[PDB]
Amino acid sequence: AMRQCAIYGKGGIGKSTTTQNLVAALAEMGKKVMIVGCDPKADSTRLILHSKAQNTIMEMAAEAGTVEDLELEDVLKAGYGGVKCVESGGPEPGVGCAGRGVITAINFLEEEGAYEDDLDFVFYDVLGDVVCGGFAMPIRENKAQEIYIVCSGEMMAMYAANNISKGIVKYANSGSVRLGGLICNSRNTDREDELIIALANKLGTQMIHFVPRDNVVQRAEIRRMTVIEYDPKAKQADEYRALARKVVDNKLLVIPNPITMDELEELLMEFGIM
Amino acid sequence: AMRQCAIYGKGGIGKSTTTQNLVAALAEMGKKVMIVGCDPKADSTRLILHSKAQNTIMEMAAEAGTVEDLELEDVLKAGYGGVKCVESGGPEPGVGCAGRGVITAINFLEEEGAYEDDLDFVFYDVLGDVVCGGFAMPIRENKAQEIYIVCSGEMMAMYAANNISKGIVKYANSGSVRLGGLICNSRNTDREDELIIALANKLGTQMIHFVPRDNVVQRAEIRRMTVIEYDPKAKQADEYRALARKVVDNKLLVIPNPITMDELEELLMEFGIM
Amino acid sequence: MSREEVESLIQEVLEVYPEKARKDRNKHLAVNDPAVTQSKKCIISNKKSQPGLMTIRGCAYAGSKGVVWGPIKDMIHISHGPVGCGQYSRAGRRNYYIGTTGVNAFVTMNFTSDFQEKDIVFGGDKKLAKLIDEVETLFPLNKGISVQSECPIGLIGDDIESVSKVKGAELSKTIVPVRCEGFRGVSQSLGHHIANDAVRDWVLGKRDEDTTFASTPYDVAIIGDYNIGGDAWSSRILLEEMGLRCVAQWSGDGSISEIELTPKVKLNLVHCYRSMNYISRHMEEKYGIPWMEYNFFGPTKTIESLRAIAAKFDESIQKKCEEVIAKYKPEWEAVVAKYRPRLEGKRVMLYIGGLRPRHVIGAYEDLGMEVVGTGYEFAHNDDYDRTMKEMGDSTLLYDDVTGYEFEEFVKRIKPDLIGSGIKEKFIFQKMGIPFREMHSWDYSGPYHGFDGFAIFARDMDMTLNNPCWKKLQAPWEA
Amino acid sequence: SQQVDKIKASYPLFLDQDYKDMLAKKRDGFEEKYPQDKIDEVFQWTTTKEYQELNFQREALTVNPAKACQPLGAVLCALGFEKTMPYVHGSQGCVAYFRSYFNRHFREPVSCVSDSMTEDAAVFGGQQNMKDGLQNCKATYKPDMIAVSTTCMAEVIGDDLNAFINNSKKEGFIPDEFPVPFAHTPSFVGSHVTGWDNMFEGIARYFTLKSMDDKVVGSNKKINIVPGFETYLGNFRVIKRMLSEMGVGYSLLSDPEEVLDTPADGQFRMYAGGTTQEEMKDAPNALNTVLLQPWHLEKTKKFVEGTWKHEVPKLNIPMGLDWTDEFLMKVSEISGQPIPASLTKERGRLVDMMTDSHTWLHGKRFALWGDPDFVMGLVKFLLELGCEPVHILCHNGNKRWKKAVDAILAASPYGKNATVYIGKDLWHLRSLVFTDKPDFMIGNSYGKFIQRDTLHKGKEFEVPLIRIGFPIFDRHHLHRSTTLGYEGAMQILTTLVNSILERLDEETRGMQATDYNHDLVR
Ligand SMILES: Nc1ncnc2c1ncn2[C@@H]1O[C@H](COP(=O)(O)OP(=O)(O)O)[C@@H](O)[C@H]1O
Ligand SMILES: Nc1ncnc2c1ncn2[C@@H]1O[C@H](COP(=O)(O)OP(=O)(O)O)[C@@H](O)[C@H]1O
Ligand code: ICS
Ligand code: CLF
Ligand code: SF4
Ligand code: ALF
Ligand code: ALF
Ligand SMILES: [Fe+3]
Ligand SMILES: [Mg+2]
Ligand SMILES: [Mg+2]
Repeated sequence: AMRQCAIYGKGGIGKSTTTQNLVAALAEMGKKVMIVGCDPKADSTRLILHSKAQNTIMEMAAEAGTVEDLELEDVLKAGYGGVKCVESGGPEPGVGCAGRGVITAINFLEEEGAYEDDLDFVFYDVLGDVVCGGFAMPIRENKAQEIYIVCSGEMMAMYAANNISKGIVKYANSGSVRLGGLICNSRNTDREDELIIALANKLGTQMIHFVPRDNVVQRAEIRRMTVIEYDPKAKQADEYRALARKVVDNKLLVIPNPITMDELEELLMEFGIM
Repeated sequence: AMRQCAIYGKGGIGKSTTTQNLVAALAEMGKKVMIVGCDPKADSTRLILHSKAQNTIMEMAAEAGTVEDLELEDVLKAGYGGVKCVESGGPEPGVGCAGRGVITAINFLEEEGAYEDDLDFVFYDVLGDVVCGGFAMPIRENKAQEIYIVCSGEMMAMYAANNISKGIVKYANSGSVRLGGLICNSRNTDREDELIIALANKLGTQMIHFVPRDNVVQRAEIRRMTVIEYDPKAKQADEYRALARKVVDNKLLVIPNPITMDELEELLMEFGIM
Repeated sequence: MSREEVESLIQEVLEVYPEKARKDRNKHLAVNDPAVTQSKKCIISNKKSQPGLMTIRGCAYAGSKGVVWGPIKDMIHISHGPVGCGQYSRAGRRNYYIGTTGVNAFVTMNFTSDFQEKDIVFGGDKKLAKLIDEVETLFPLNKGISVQSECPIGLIGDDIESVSKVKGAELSKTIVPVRCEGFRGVSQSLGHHIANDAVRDWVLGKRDEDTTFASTPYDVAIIGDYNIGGDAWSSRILLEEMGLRCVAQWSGDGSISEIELTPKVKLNLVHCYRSMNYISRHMEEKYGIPWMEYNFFGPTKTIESLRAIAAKFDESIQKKCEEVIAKYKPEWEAVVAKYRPRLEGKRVMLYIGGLRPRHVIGAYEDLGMEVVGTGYEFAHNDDYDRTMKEMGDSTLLYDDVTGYEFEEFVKRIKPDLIGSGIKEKFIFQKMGIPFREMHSWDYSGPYHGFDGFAIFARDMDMTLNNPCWKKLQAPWEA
Repeated sequence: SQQVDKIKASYPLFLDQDYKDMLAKKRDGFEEKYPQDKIDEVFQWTTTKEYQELNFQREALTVNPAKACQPLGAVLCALGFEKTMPYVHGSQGCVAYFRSYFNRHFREPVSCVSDSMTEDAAVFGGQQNMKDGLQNCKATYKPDMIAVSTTCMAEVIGDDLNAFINNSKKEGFIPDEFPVPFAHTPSFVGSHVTGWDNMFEGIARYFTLKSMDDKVVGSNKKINIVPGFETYLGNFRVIKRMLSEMGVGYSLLSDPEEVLDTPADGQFRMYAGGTTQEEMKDAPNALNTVLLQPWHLEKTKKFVEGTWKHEVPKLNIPMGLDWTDEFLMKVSEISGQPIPASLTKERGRLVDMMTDSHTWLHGKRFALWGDPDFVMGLVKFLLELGCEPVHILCHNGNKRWKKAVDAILAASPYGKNATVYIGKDLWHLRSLVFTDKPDFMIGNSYGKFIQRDTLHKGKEFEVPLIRIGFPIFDRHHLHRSTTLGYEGAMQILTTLVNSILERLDEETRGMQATDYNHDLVR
């Protein structure tokens, strides 16, 4: 096994929380999963660890000098379901260079084992603004083999998904990484499912699942814990379980086919009104 | 005159659309307003230009060779209500450096006049993920003097606002930039008004306005234009006009006072439940 | 040697290139034609270098720190960024200066921030502030500080301007931030421009409200002379003997004080137009100081330039110029009588940077040599317009020449002497052609004035007529 | 004025009376220079203990470092392969500086290319630059292999070398079978020796990682030799000579000796003999791999031990007597070849020279600096000679190397007055040689300024410099010297003893003052 996936999408579309809930659903299923947060803000592994992870790779390397002096134990922590959680460090906003930090953190993880273990899934939660190659690092040769893009009915999410596919193309051509499918996070747009399925078809990919917009996730996140852990009986927990099952059983992996601005505009005009 | 404001906030919170609607309302008030998009995604001026303008600074500098062979009229355009729109170019996701592109665009605009006009307002719409010093360029010494943060009831949004205030602290100590206030674009959280009010009080700033979540904004954005142009008699248009009047009459410019992680956790554990 | 032969050689050399590279490189090779001063003569310059072709151009950091700012003595110049950039640039240029190095002169030393991973990831503004504090602590007698940026500084958006402003206000020191990131521009020329802009913005206007300086009707400033081997001193002795009072030297054996005193002079004698025309024009537009170009390479050019300079003042200066020319005439007459027979009719090809490929032609002609080919690394079209009137008919002009192009041109033309930099010296010595370093004067000099013309003639004779060139071929071969 | 018969260059031209007067007038009129008394006071202060403590309290400012960036070492490693072009993906100024540095050290042509990434490539990435540069370089200079390094600009923005090269091959810019090994060499990590390590690891992984199925250790009955960052051609020459004299089959990987010593015969050879692709491909079949410089070949050692399954011996650099003995004994153990009588005679002659010069060498105090392995071997040889290496400096050293050198020093009675400094530059060393004055200092050309500084404090405080290391810019053809083995030990011994004797002869040349000790026989 040892399947490596990378979660991309528009900023604020919910890649982090959806990824954490999916990983928890895998953990309840007996899968050994490890999350890696490729974000300057260390908010991608809070739900599993029930707290903000202060032992980030880049910050601990800065405290101890060079990342070579670091060790995996000082930064690798376990959480709900035995899910190992690693977080890349990052500067405070508006200073430094976070992409270089993500590159260094991923290289440090690759050298000091981490991936070479009995994990079944390795997830890379990436930020919504991939502004440099440092945040495309999880899409390099021996890294995440599947890419899941979290989208929504709002037009801006569609355009962000198209842009991210444009960026993915250059790594998919030169490597084995493929776009596994689109994940739809509901935002109460009019024709959500129609727009998402049409955009997936135009991109040449599929919609893995439709995660509804429910207020339970806010309550679960306020408690610093996953929805499946907060309310296993809830409907959203069932939706996350179904999303996990569909993700595990996904076999469609294609090179994205990006569409220009005019094609997206006409698709949105046809599928987004009334 | 010659006021200068920047727009920051959590990614996907609605900085671009709120900025465009504010600008349209100000232009309806007979003001002369300029907007600069500091996002590699050239989407900050669409609703005014009614099109995804391809005359971004960076790609046209590429077409013209060096930045030294670039002319202001080549990349500067007018939109609805006489609003001047300039877009900073950027690479496709996962390659290059967008912070450098923002630096180059801002420096080019400063060198070739641009703001040396009679314009009342200059807005800087910045991306959600401020990961380097390039995206804090609008916050330098002779740039935007007041910063508005668009947020919502989600705690990742308020953590993003706290981090952005942490970033603003350094540029406010070394300059004259100040935090004008917090704009709230509702995402139908349970206790949204109280939560954002408490966050503003903790940060030492104020609630400048509240923007209800209305699908009229999405419908207008499908038609490549703002709510003011789509429906001048809509209630959302009235709210945007009220927000524009508030920012015109705003006078509380305060250095941010960032809070710790535990303080934020208590803030939404007391103000986010029930 | 005819036009058609040179054009055929150009096409034959370009034949090896790919289509895009050939199409670009065809525009940078030309055959000289006098009475034609424009960019129409199939020669364009100041363009992007074609990737992977072994260019000789440097970076904007080299053009700012290594050229314009580095020779300033009583100033500490900090290579802000990773180590290496300032290590290769350390003491590689021969901008001569007088001073006690390490206490009141810092030209030879190498100050850097030595960026690590954490400096890139978390920024280096606080490190820059601490560095400035340590510089002030350990080197009290410094009269200023400049911060020369490198590539990561410009990429990660470090605010060196704010740090410079705050630390200068706190310590009452002049701190000049230079945004000379290497990837900026296409060559050292943008470094020249950025350095001139920094001079104008942070140093030039310091003495604007000060009138304590005693002006003289004979105040001149030497602009664009960096004292390579003592060239600025050789020019200055002539100018001061002929009657003027050289207030400033830009920027060789020069201090920050004379840079600030330059706005008080009557005339600006510009030697390197390419690197300093920006500040010359700025001073002309702001303080109304006329600027004129001059050439001090060889007796003919230096006599003509001295007369042209003296024409700008009263008749006493012209009389003194006549006396100084008469005094120095027999010396260069003896030099030419000694060395011209040994060097008559020899053909020279040159490839230097922005000014010297056309300025040294007069000195070579005064020795009986003909320059049958010349080229620039980073010159603009005004430099080529000036060059086209100085260079011979049907002679090769090259812009940003590649290693392959230069090798093929030298193989076909078969010159007697080549004047270029360190990166071609051993290439062309291997092929058996005498080589002269025209950047550092092969660790000799000066070459300005008559005192420099003597050394120039001696070095040309020494290299051209060395017996080693007669022994390249082993006797048991043909 | 110039006499036509006797032409004076800048020295001594500018010591003339007219030049002296003009310079004095200029300084007094327009320089605003501090009074000479203030300058003398400040200098005397700079040569003190209080200034030394202030200088050693530095944490952000680096003055006169002794190290370069990784792509320089990557280029040096790439130059050691047959018909290989070094290709630095990034900005052209870096490549210009690398070529100037190596040209000034070796006085040889140095070929390296860049894709000339600019502001546009900085913003949009340099993949188009990679494609165009690879195609242009292959078309023009016709190499058999292009080895790609990186500039700090490309490392910051995270340019993917693998993806860019794969896209260049897949779009037809270069043949799919053409070898383009790559290495990421960030200039803000390590130093030039780290770049050498990274480049060699990249080339080895390019040629060996996929074809590991059919390889058997010891098949070709050879020993792989990895020399690391080396700038003395005599070192390669002596290693090859010693192995050949011993009748040992060897494969010296990354051999730049031929390309850096091309004959001048009227023809320019851009490529000379180097390590072939067949040698690199057959390297896993060797009996074992020996690392000449194990303190900057950590990544290479890890790759060789993990992939090729070679048990790399724990050998020091073969510098001096003891370590050359261990190197030869280990090579004999690995290959089964007895050590010949020629090497025994050479060792005996080295011992004889040591015995002859011990009286002059004994007790001398040396400051020294350089790369980790070179510094370690020099300290070992100095302890063998009976000298005292008082100041040991290594800018690009680490805690483990410092511990190793401290253990070496503690094993000898001559290491009692020795201190090892890591992360210190040559301003620190200038303070040290002013405070704790040694007899000599062994280092590159950058030490000459330090010597000048000492001479300003007085002729009795001057610390002469012995030019051993990299780079050496103010002397000619010193790169042909040998440092490794018995031959290198003899050369270093001769240099040290004759430097001591030159200094003693200079100090006793004053007639009627000190010439009573101007001995003809020494
Ligand atoms: N399906 C959903 N329904 C309602 N709210 C959601 C949903 N998914 C995420 N959220 C909200 O989004 C917030 C976190 O956003 P975040 O995960 O940082 O966005 P992204 O990861 O998409 O950039 C949480 O507070 C949560 O309440
Ligand atoms: N007040 C609002 N009412 C309804 N929808 C909104 C509102 N504000 C934003 N949106 C939706 O959210 C999306 C925000 O996208 P954008 O403005 O690009 O976010 P940001 O610029 O903050 O990353 C838009 O597609 C818009 O349809
Ligand atoms: S400054 Fe320029 S490349 Fe005008 S960067 Fe270069 S010491 Fe050259 S032809 Mo080295 S434009 Fe000076 C020059 Fe000329 S360093 Fe010197 S010789 S007269
Ligand atoms: S084009 Fe110019 S010289 Fe090059 S880096 Fe850029 S400013 Fe500098 Fe610097 S440390 Fe080494 S030499 Fe470079 S790879 Fe970076
Ligand atoms: S855009 Fe990426 S590479 Fe460029 S400065 Fe920001 S984090 Fe660094
Ligand atoms: F997951 Al984010 F901004 F924190 F897109
Ligand atoms: F997602 Al944005 F500006 F378009 F933060
Ligand atoms: Fe040589
Ligand atoms: Mg997230
Ligand atoms: Mg936006």
